[PDB]
Amino acid sequence: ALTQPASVSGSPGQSITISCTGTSSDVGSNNYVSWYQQHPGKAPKLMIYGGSNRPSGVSNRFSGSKSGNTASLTISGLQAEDEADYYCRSWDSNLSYSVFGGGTKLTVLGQPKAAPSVTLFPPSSEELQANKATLVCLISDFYPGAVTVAWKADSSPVKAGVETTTPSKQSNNKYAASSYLSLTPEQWKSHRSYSCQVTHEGSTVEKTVAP
Amino acid sequence: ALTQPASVSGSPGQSITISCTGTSSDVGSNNYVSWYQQHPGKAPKLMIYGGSNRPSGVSNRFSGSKSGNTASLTISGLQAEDEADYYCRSWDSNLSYSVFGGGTKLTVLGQPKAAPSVTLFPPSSEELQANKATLVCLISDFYPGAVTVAWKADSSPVKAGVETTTPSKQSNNKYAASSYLSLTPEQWKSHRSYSCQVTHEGSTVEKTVAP
Amino acid sequence: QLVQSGAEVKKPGSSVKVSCKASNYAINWVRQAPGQGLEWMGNIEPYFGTANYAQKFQGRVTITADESTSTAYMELSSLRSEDTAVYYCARYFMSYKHLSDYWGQGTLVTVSSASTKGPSVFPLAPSSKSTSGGTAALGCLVKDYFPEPVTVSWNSGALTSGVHTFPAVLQSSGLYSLSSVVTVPSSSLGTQTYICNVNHKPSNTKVDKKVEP
Amino acid sequence: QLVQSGAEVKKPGSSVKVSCKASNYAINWVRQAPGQGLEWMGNIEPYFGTANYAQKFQGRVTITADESTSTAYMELSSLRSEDTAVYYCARYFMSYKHLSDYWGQGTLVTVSSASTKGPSVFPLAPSSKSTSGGTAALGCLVKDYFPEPVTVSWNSGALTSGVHTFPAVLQSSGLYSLSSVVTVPSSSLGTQTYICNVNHKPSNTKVDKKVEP
Ligand SMILES: CC(/C=C/C=C1/N(CCS(=O)(=O)O)c2ccc(S(=O)(=O)O)cc2C1(C)C)=C\C=C\C1=[N+](CCS(=O)(=O)O)c2ccc(S(=O)(=O)O)cc2C1(C)C
Repeated sequence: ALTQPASVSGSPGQSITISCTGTSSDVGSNNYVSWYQQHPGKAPKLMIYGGSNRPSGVSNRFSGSKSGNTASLTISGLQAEDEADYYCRSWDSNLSYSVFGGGTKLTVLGQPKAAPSVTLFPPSSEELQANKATLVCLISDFYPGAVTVAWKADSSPVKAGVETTTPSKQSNNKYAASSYLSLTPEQWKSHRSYSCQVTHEGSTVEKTVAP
Repeated sequence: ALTQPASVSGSPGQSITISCTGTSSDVGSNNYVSWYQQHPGKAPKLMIYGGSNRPSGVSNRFSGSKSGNTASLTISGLQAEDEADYYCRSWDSNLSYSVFGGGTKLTVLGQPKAAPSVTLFPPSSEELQANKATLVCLISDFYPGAVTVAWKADSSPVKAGVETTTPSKQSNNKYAASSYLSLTPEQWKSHRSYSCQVTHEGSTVEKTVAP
Repeated sequence: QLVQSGAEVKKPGSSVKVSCKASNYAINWVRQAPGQGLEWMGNIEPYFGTANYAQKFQGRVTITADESTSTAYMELSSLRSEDTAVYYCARYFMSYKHLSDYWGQGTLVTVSSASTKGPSVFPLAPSSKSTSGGTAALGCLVKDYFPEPVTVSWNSGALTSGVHTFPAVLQSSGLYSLSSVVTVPSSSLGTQTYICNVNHKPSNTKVDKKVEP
Repeated sequence: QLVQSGAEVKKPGSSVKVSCKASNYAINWVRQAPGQGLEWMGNIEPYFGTANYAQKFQGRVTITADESTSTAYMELSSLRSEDTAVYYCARYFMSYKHLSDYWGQGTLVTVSSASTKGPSVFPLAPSSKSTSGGTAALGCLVKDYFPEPVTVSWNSGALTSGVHTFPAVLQSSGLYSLSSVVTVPSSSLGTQTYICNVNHKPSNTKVDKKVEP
């Protein structure tokens, strides 16, 4: 098996290297070792092959190396877009058998803080006829990916029926999350209004809708 | 250009490494580096490719490595048959341009000393009719490759007309050489006999022929 | 270049056949359980039919090729819940004398005894007099389906920009819900057509919803 | 797998066309001056006809391909004496998913204004009552030729073992001489046939000499 660190972090401009340590009986037996980059929700992309070669089009900021029984990926002039998972890969000399490394989450520090924008949709007529009602709160474009969400029936807090996603990384390095409030049509039509409250850091954004 | 040592020597059983130093702009830019073996009078043979991979059938005693901007061939359990010239080779990343290293003469010490066997042919009738005469002395199977050769007309030394090759390595690591005596048919038929004398170290082998 | 089949749901202990549609190197199969790292399974060579397996999956995985259609099949039996992963095919190829390997889009196989449920699609419309800025958000609530994934396109793909399809929430009930929004110019709000196209392969449901008008 | 043309002699400033007869990678050309190291010249791709040259030979070297016969030509003009080398073609190929590159047997191009001279072949026979040991040495004196190389086979190749063809001497006169011997069983000495086949491509001389009987 191939050991990589679970995660590494660096600053823009600096270089970092991710190590891929194996044995004399694999990584140190040939240089059929490669590196893959994976951004969120995407297939892995080949960055380095044969230890040190770049596929066509791949940036030259990505280099490969191999001291002893451990491979090494080095990213220079680190940029925000480099933020992703990195996997190393070995083949046996006979090229009949391959294995991947653990994976490494590369994070690029100094990303600017961003307040979320919120969209709140009321239940549609269509759903109201199905004798149901969902309020949809859409939280997008925030960083760091930590929010707390609070629903209000009028201005009374409502905890029951809330369903909130874990925030997950969009493809611009900012986060998105959603929060769903379930209630019954009567429950929806009895209150004067409902509000989804997104608090991020020093920020509170509240959006509010009405029957 | 790629610098290798002009020659290296090792003992049977030990390992040696031949270095191939280039620049960041070639050897250290990718690992399209390879090693070639050349035995006397033969085409170069690929031993190592992509820095560390063996072609099919190539012995596993041959390994490759690359610290910094210098490639390295390592031969383990060194054997007599490894005695040959070694060349390293680089390609550019775009694979449109290649260069070779200087070459390295690998010599394996402790080869057993061997006395030469000698064959001496007299002029043929055919040549004698062409009004010429050559005596052919064939010196084969000796080591180390140093001999001195002395021709005799009767037992008087004869220096004029002698033509002797530099000894050169046979494909068993032993040396061969030849020596040619030119004389006129009358010159050949007047003396009682002619002899080619091969002295190797403590050894003198003399062969002798007659009209 | 590489096209695999749609996503699937399997009861634990069932069989799953996933195909890959396609240089002559092997057709490799790599899996990734969600949140996990990549994992090699095996490969196949279109001629001679020689197949290789990682020791782990050996026996209970059959990778096959059909040259008549240049298509490869990975079968996995004795399906256990922890088999739940994205399954890719991958194949190496040579362009610039240089290397590249094409990956399939991947197919998600979820293993659970929980029933498959196709989604309900509700339109998410703004009050018209709700949106400020020459710009408006509208969407589709894709509610109460199982298992993942769901695919949302707008106007059959013709509309592609300003389109944000959010990751699903797993509700307490054990069903997923997810939402897709388009931001659209506000002036043409109730006149332009906005249809969302929902696809949930595991139950073979397709739903088209006219959000506007 | 790879066959190049015979060796040649050229006056300084003449032209030399050397061919190579043949996986689809480039056909490379590598030279080695005698006693010198290897040296890359350039290569060619059979389709599109794209050719690459090392800066050194650039301009005065034309490498061409003829797909009709899968054959490649390296031409070198402005031939100077120091061009004297063995010229190989080489080409990469893929077997075990593994690499190998086939080299041509090489062709020697000697550059000199010294006249070409085909060899004289004389038989080297033992006195019959000369040789002791159920074994006897006989051969061919290949005398007074220019330039290198010369090729000696025995009985058209049928006889291959116990055959020692010695490196040439460069005589004071500026001509080469060389010798080939067979060791043969002594009993059948004057009854068995031993013919040596001499080939000296640079002058297009072939000589067959019956050494016995
Ligand atoms: C093809 C290759 C490496 C392949 C590696 C593989 N690998 C190893 C992959 S990795 O090394 O781990 O990234 C494979 C693994 C699996 C499979 S499977 O899917 O079938 O199971 C297949 C493969 C590959 C693709 C065979 C290297 C080629 C190097 C070349 N080189 C570089 C040669 S060297 O590195 O300097 O020796 C080269 C130079 C020149 C010229 S030319 O100008 O004369 O035409 C041509 C070439 C070449 C293109 C032959």
